[PDB]
Amino acid sequence: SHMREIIERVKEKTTIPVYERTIENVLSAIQASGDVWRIVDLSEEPLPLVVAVVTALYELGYVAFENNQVILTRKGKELVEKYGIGPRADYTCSHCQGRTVEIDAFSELLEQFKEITRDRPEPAHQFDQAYVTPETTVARVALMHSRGDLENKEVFVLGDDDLTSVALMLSGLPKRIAVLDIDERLTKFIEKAADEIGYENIEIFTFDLRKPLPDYALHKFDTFITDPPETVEAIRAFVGRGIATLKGPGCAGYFGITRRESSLDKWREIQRVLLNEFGVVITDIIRNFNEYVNWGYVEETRAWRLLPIKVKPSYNWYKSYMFRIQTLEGSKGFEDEITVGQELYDDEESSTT
Amino acid sequence: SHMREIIERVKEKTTIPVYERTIENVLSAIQASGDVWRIVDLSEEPLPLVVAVVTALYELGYVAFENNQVILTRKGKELVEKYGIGPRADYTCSHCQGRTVEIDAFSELLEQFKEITRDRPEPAHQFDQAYVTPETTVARVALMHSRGDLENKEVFVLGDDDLTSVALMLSGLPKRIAVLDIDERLTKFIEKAADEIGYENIEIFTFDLRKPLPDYALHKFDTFITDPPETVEAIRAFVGRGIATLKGPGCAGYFGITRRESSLDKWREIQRVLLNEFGVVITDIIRNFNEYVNWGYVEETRAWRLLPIKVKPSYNWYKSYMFRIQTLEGSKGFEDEITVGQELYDDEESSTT
Ligand SMILES: CSC[C@H]1O[C@@H](n2cnc3c(N)ncnc32)[C@H](O)[C@@H]1O
Ligand SMILES: CSC[C@H]1O[C@@H](n2cnc3c(N)ncnc32)[C@H](O)[C@@H]1O
Ligand SMILES: [Fe+3]
Repeated sequence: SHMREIIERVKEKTTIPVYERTIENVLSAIQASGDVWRIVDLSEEPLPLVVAVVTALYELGYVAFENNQVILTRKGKELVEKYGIGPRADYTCSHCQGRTVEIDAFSELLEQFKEITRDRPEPAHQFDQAYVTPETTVARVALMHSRGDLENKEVFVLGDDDLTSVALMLSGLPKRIAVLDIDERLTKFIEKAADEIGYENIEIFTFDLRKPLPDYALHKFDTFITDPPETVEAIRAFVGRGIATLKGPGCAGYFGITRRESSLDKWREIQRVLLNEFGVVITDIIRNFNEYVNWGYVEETRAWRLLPIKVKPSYNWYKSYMFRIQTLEGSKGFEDEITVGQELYDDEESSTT
Repeated sequence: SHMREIIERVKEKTTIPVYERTIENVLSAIQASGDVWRIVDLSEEPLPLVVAVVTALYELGYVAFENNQVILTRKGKELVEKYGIGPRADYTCSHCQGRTVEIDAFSELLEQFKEITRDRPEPAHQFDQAYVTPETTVARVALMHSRGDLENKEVFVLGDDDLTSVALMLSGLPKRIAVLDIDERLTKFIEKAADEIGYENIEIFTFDLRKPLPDYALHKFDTFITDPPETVEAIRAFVGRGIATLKGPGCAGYFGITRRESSLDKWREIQRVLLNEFGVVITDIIRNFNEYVNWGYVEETRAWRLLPIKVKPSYNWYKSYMFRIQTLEGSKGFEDEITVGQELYDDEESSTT
């Protein structure tokens, strides 16, 4: 049948797992939008897999490109009618953007945050950077505070291009803040921000999470936040080490996981690492909580090379799910060394480096 | 000294795991509200554990019961001051109630649902029943439809005091519906509802999920929904069997899991069952998505016997998180017979039976 031929054609182009649902998700997204960035967004499939599906549909005559937009052909409209694939409806809450939390009480914080981060360091390609919107950062504080994880708590920030530590300083909630980053620009900027605010209880240092954390970072914190790369190795280096910073049971962890650069097959492996290797429980998984500001190095990335139509994104297409985890009896972090180079950031499903 | 004495006293009263965070969660909730049901709600700890913590604090002189409110004593205010335990903040979106989806576009469906469910069967004690609000039922449809899991899909409903199958019939989205329940009253009510709507593509049958599902249920459906009891046996009998109804990879499952009757230790156990035994991925975990209507048999339950302040709830205190799961390569369900009595519903963490 029609669908077997499509799936077979997609498997020729990628090693990323392909199911009938993969094809449905892309076809549903195409009926909603012709923008290739938005098709990745609305399908919730990883970009390289979406490209393979779009290329397969293009080759078999189910889609055409017109004005740099992917549209269903006559044969494409027959296919979606035959298989009952409608356009993907969206009922995301317009007030909270689907975040579950409203930031009406943090209007002063948002205002202060925007002004102090006016000249924030722009995203570096080498360190897989892309900062979230000011509204996302404030929503993170609201979320973390609503779960009782900030007020009088010792908070660890593993990597901080998002400048969550700056928002945490302005909130006045933590007892103390620890923040690290491989990028010198961010540690200097956060130090400058702390000096301007007059914030005493912050420890800032440069560090490569390829190395094991020193003793002063281990077993001494109540909450951690990180927004990591999505190789399984990077999950251990960022989230795993984040769990190692926590004192013991009853401590929290916050991090983003995309559908843009991780398939649901990798989600299963990531969740198995969390539940089996680190013994933590996942308390929340919130769709598109984090909205990322578009990054200037887009044209130098794998995504730009892969895409059949190459136009700079016109909106914030890239989003991630917010994970919350909590430690229990028998939880543990990651304390071993990692020696990979670019494979920390890059795998078959990644495209934004 | 202070906290260890409390933790030791709680461990004498229950075998449910107790951490310092358990005590913090309850004390934070006490500061926000004196209502015992609201303390269970805001603490997000299971009811019997909350009872043990409250009774321990009461005996050690930290709380008192005044006008049927759990209030902090002068010693209690010193305790929360000493450990830096603030009152639990909450920034839950007032438009969607934290559900992530709004039901503005389903106002007609809500009106139709309320009309046809005026004389719905009231919740029976023996089958652990309590139906969600009509707003919740419509929100479920919006959520499931937004992820592409209803339109032209074959949907299985394992247990339906919530009457999700009636809402699904009214929506006109499914290709067909299959629904089962142990309660004859509900199967007959859905029958009468189906004949009243003139809905042809629904199969209704009475069934005990202790038994393995028959041939015609297995591997023929795209989506399932269930709202199960929270013993590990019940998760296998409801959610596991739900997974067994799904055709293969790329199929969806929806279910509620409470913090009211399951500790986070049991959440880790349940998540391990989902990821390791069934091999499914968890795509969403949304806090307090399901709001339950208070049930008339409350005074006959374990909760009433445990509560140190015996007053009926004044609001819908009982809520559950919405889980979404998806099947992948190598996912499988549960197909064995279970031989248990009341232990299907009851364990040490349960209290609403
Ligand atoms: C992955 S992007 C999130 C943050 O992590 C930082 N980061 C990237 N790689 C590393 C690393 N190996 N060690 C520490 N921080 C890193 C980036 O500079 C950014 O601020
Ligand atoms: C657990 S409450 C959710 C729904 O499941 C139903 N239910 C409870 N126990 C069983 C069982 N053993 N088999 C099938 N359905 C059940 C109830 O009647 C209710 O409608
Ligand atoms: Fe909302």
